Amino acid sequence: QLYCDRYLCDKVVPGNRVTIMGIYSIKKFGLVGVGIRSSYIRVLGIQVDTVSPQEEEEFRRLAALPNVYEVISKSIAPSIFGGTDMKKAIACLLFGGSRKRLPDGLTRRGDINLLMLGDPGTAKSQLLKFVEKCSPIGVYTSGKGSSAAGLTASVMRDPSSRNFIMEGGAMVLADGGVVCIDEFDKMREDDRVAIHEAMEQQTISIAKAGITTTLNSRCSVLAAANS
Amino acid sequence: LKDYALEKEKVKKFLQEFYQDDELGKKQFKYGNQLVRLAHREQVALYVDLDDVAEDDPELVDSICENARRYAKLFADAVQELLPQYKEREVVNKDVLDVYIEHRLMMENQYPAELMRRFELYFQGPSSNKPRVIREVRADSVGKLVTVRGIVTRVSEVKPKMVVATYTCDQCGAETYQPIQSPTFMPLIMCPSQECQTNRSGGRLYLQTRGSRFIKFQEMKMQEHSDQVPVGNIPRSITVLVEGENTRIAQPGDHVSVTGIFLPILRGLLSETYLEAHRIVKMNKSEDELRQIAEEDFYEKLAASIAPEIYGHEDVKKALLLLLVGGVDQSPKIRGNINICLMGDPGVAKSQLLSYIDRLAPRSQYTTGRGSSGVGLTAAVLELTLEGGALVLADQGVCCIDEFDKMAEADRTAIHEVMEQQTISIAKAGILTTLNARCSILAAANPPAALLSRFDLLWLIQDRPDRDNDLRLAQHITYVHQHSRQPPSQFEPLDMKLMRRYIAMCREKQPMVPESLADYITAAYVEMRREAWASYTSARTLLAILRLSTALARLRMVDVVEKEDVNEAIRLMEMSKDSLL
Amino acid sequence: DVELREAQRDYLDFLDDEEDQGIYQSKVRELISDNQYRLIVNVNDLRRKNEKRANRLLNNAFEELVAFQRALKDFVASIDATYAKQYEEFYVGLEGSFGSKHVSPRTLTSCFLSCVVCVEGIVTKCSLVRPKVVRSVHYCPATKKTIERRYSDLTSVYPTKDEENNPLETEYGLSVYKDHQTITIQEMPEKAPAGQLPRSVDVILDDDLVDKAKPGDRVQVVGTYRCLPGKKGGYTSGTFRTVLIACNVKQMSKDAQSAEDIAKIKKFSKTRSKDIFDQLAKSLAPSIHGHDYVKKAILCLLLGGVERDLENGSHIRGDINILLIGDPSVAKSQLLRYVLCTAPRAIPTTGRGSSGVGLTAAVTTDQETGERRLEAGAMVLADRGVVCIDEFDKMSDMDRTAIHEVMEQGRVTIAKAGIHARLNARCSVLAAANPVYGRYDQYKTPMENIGLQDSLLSRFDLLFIMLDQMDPEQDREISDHVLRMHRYRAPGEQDGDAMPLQIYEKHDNLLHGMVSAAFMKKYIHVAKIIKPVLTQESATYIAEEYSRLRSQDSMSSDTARTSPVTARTLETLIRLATAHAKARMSKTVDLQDAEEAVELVQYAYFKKVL
DNA sequence: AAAAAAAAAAAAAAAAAAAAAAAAA
DNA sequence: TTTTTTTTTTTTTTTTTTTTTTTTT
Ligand SMILES: Nc1ncnc2c1ncn2[C@@H]1O[C@H](COP(=O)(O)OP(=O)(O)O)[C@@H](O)[C@H]1O
Ligand SMILES: Nc1ncnc2c1ncn2[C@@H]1O[C@H](COP(=O)(O)OP(=O)(O)O)[C@@H](O)[C@H]1O
Ligand SMILES: Nc1ncnc2c1ncn2[C@@H]1O[C@H](COP(=O)(O)OP(=O)(O)O)[C@@H](O)[C@H]1O
Ligand SMILES: [Mg+2]
Ligand SMILES: [Mg+2]
Ligand SMILES: [Mg+2]
Ligand SMILES: [Zn+2]
Repeated sequence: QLYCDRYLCDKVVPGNRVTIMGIYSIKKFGLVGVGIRSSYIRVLGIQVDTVSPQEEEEFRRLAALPNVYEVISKSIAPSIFGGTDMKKAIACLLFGGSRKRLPDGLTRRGDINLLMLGDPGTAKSQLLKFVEKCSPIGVYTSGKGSSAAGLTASVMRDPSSRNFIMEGGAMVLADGGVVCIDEFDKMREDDRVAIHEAMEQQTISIAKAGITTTLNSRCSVLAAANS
Repeated sequence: LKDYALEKEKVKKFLQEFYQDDELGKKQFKYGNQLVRLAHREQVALYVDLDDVAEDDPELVDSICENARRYAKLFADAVQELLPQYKEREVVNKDVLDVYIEHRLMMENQYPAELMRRFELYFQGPSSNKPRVIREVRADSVGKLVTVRGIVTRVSEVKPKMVVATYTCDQCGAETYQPIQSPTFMPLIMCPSQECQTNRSGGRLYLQTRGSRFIKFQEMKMQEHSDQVPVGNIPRSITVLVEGENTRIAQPGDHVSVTGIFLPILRGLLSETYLEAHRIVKMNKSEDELRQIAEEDFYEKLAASIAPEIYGHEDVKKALLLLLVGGVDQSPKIRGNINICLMGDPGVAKSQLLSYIDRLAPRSQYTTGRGSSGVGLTAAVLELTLEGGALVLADQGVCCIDEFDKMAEADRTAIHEVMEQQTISIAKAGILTTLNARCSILAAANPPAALLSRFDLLWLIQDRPDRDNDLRLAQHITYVHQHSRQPPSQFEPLDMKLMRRYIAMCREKQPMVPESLADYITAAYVEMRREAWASYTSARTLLAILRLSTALARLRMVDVVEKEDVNEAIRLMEMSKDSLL
Repeated sequence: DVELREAQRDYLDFLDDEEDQGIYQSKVRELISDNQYRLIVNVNDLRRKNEKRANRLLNNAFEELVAFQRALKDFVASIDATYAKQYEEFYVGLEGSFGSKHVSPRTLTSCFLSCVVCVEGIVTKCSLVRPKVVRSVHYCPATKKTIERRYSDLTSVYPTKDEENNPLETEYGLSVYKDHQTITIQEMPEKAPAGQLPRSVDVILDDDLVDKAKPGDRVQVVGTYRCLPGKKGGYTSGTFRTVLIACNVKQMSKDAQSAEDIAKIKKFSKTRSKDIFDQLAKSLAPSIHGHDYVKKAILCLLLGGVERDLENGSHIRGDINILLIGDPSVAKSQLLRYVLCTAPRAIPTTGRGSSGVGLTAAVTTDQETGERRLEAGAMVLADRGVVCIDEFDKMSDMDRTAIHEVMEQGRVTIAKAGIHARLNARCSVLAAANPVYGRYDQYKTPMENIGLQDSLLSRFDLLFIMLDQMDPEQDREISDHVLRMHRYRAPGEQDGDAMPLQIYEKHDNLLHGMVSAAFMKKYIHVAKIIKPVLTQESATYIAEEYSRLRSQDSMSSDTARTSPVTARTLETLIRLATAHAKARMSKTVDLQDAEEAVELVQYAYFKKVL
């Protein structure tokens, strides 16, 4: 049990891989196990395991290159052979368009959605893995979500605490980034409808017995599939 | 600043010298007679109608409504002081507690007043006091006399609440008395009898229920009418603690206006609230000349008065009229209810008639589709008590079921029992009972032997297009939107309040089927048998004839059914079946 | 106390607003005239007039608020002592721009204790309202003595025996209570990080605020953040329980609700009393192109007809239900999104994102009192509002049949064995649909292009088929509109950067090659209150039109009904006519409204089959 | 279209950890 | 007066049943 303090609170969130330097201490509360005092760590130092102006100018000069598009195209899946057009398209998807909100308030999504149908021999799941490893914010998942990590967000009310717990699927977690859906043709009906709404509006609308809400899922979908 | 001896004098003056001419221009000293009846133990509740007080003392009524419990106690004590000078004879010892009271008085540190009252008093809210919505009854009205309207959602069972506990000592023989105001009380362990105090004895005294005082007690939760809930909110529920002669007056689902006191129960000093009921009135459908009733066309007039804004459907309304009246139960046990199912195409005003019956029938429930399903119809276990569903709340009433076809399969099975057995046999895990649901089912659905064989009448409605028929309906509907009142006709339709009395007046008129009509009815029945055979008619159809024929007999208020009713009853069968074809 | 006296003097001087624009003097006149005893003060005014006072108020909320309230009571006494004597205390609410205090329950750290905080959050808990006593009065029958005891706000002993042990009977009526409630507010799921659980905070509401916010509503609470103590005890843990003692609760739905604007509306209505409806409808969704009839119909949904309540308590809905079946990419979802953005109390939803008890209301057990409690569902929340149901077809049929009652009579009847209720749901449903087979087969009747049964199609008063016809001229026009929209950039505010994660508007050439959304909102809101009455000639015209519509002759060969024509259709006409009347502030449904609604219905109810 | 199997809701029961009050000496 | 054992309350979890939903013939 870790105990944080003034500025150590909320420096970590559950799931982080952390290194803690603290004071091994027991509770001191007005004093078959006899004389056992539950022990805890007094957190003093936290390290969570896993842009400078020079880099900004580096990016500026990188963009200015006449063949910046070519170097980016050949710089995404060098190990994978061929498919130059597909690599160019994936670069375009990574950079995405521009989100537009008209004066009336309507929004035009600026995130590109790409699909790849092919025989199971081509390196397309490898391509999705690279994309999720390269996009600033990115998540890999299968058609039926992932392992104990749903695809789309869900809302449930804690019967005891009666809160509105939002269990985030791949879409909401990947907000502002990329979701790489392998086996995109094997979704479940609820998820099929959810993505149907999300890919266009960029929002997942969920209304449960407790409340209605519209989670913001501004994710670029990169889907792989077989015939 | 606010004396109470003067208040006692004023209330005694009011009670002694107030009068009215209610009974045929006869000044009769309204409350003097009530006091006399109280002194003779022939009346237990004295309702002090504050309208009477305001007639001659507005400031006293203002103070009473501005402070409730104090003036309730003052009126109780004033009635107690007035009782001795109004008693005229000797009571016959109505109950055991009166015998105990007399023995205590004869054997007579004082007897608490509440131990010797045997008479309750309650205020009827002044007419000037508009009834207040439950949601708006807040801290500013704590202890005031407020009247609130609602729907009784759940009323607990009558139980004995002790007002004055009576203990007897094992040494001195004297009685110890303890008034009760808190929900819980500390029983006295030693006797404070002056004899034992002088003797310095153990004084361990034992509580006696023989001498103690018990009062009826019931707890209910009442909701807000759907018409008064805020736009984005849900109805709010308030607790009411009825006692004495205010118990067994309201059942679940009863629309009730209750005038009581908004008092908190002590638990900063945060405190819950409730209403201490003083006057309970059943409103609207729950509410509790002859020349027109004797008319030949009176049968048509009630029919034409059922949802007048619904044009046409002359025959259907006449059939629903019988459902409200219902047949007559015979116990040689055959039910006397009538079940009518309105099946038709969309937008033929099926639901409106179903909704209209709900606002007219005395006891009714309108459940739509799967919104109120499962335990919504039958009962459930909720100490663990048993709460009934729409059927139970609709027992001996009319349960208006809409979209019966799209109902849960289990619910349809439950109804099957009700429309034949008029009971609900549950053998679930936590439930094992046999409810009583003698309710008439009015089903609405859209397009069946599984359903035809059960309902006595299966009326089929088809709005087949027609140039002139549609035009008349459009004139009718557009008129309603233009004036909010059904189009004028030769006769003014009867108001719902008036209709309920008429229908109720016809219920307690059990008629009899003469031997003379047996040959006619048997002759009629056999023909009905062949038509379905030639072209479903079973023994049920004959019963449907008898129940319908009796229903007409009640409308004419003749204790003997006549051949005209059979013809009219069959005529409805003809149209009902002809609707299918 | 020199400091407290200075604070009160400064606050009173501020409230003494006659030399200045007279805003807060007018506000005090308002609060006294309408009989309320709480004032709302914009913090921006304090910052503009006295930065020291504003900073002190925000950083030390309790004593500063006490001084401000005392100054308020003194000022109201000066303006009127009769009213000021009625109320023991005059309270204050705050609002405006809270620089660093404006936070969420997540960001609410202990650093803000004893400060003023303007939090925004989703209400999770609303406890029952309880009367908390503040002043008790006890009467002794024996001694004839009435004793008053005060109870200061220490957020305890209740006398029962007189000095010589004479029982005291509390005087409930003469006792003074203030209604009090506790709510639990939560950070909006939209702004909460997607990973961790929601973070919440308590709020304590005194009188004038006990029921200002209902469960499941997005609210803004301005108040003081302090620590609660434990009960009396020799030992204590350094832990403290913190709550937000609210000084003001506001609904974030500012869209839910000046003489200049009213005059503008009046002049706009009177100028051209013929084509205001068309001008509005054309301006309804500027970003979208085409679909004039659909935009007209939606404009009727926003206005809605008029509800009729007969003498028998009968109900005839005055709201308009619209269905839009469309081929892919025809802007139906965009129109739903616009309706959400504009129409007040516009509840969104999707096909399978709201199953059964979620779409409509529900019933559960409190689980604490063991008492049954209702649950405001997706649509009961949308009372007197719009419900935008996208992907309508994919809904399970059970959900669909769970909407007929609310769609038709606008009330949801839910009853379990313990409890029963008929919640008010007077909402207009706007549904979007993708016809069976994905795309619309024009060589098939609209009946078989729609998998919905006849009854539900009857429920919807208007059913619009929006085909993806590619007529090269029409495609050119649509592409021009779209590309012009995609090129638009905000005026001046933007210069080539990216988006972070008046009666008539100015005429841009990139958006026009219309009326302001705010002006349209105001005009629609004011018009919605009008209650026109059908005219005799209009009634006859509508009756004849309905008679022909039912008649077979009204449909030629190879043209099929998009939905059955029944009694509801007639009402639709009226409602639509009524709607068209409200657009013109008519107060009387003349013939023009009737014939416009008639042509709209005729266009909607018949489709040509190739 | 209807039945069989699965999943989720919901309600009741248990653990339990900690703070406060009443009874005992 | 001061301790102590109980009392509660306040969360949380767990288990059974029922009901609701999904898949197959
Ligand atoms: N063009 C290619 N260049 C490099 N490796 C390839 C190429 N095509 C296939 N592979 C290899 O073949 C394997 C199959 O690729 P994978 O993406 O798993 O196929 P799928 O997406 O159908 O599952 C991968 O491990 C990949 O390394
Ligand atoms: N015969 C009729 N007379 C008057 N109004 C009618 C008639 N038939 C239908 N209506 C109108 O149609 C509307 C909806 O009717 P509804 O009861 O929902 O039809 P159903 O339930 O049979 O589908 C109601 O507002 C009602 O006024
Ligand atoms: N007639 C039109 N005018 C303007 N934009 C259009 C039109 N038709 C399609 N669009 C564009 O195409 C996109 C499709 O919108 P959407 O309604 O979400 O798809 P669908 O109609 O299949 O639900 C929108 O972003 C919209 O900008
Ligand atoms: Mg693969
Ligand atoms: Mg119906
Ligand atoms: Mg869409
Ligand atoms: Zn004794």
